[PDB]
Amino acid sequence: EKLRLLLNDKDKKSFTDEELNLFLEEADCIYCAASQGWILKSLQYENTVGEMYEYKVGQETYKSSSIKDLVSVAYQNADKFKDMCTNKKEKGSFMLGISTEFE
Amino acid sequence: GENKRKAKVKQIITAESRFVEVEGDKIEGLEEGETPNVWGFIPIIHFKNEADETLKYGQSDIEPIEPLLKAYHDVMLHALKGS
Repeated sequence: EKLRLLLNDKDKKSFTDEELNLFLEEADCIYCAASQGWILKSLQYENTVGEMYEYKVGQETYKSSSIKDLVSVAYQNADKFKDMCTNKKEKGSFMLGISTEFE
Repeated sequence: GENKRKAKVKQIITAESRFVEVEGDKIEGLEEGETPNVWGFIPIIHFKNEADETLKYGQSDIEPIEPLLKAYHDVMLHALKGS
């Protein structure tokens, strides 16, 4: 199933399946839709993680990955899927015959 | 008048006599069947160009040059197309 494979490519339980169908329709190649979804999922780190990358309260101290690193990794994943889409659709060089009619 | 006339006439000429038969419309000038030869030799003469002891017929002066003509045509045509 295309939707299940896309959810594997772009993790589950964050987006509802409607936008997954939208991404599938906007590009037949699944990896292109995966790259698009990965960028759009990268946009969501400003809410899920936020800017507060480190805090200490009482004796608790937690250092989360900064938002810049997370969006960078998401962009890298999107780039990998885009390169996959290109290579799957890429074709090598060609030398072909040419001919013009003449009397 | 207007009519179209087809006729496949073939004839065998020999020293003794001439034979002609026609398959199709009647041709007024030709009498079918054998007709005697007024002289005892065949009135046809064969002009054999470049006659040879090993050939029944002659041979055209175009034959020796013909493959060169083909090569010349090919080279000129390919040159024209490339240009």
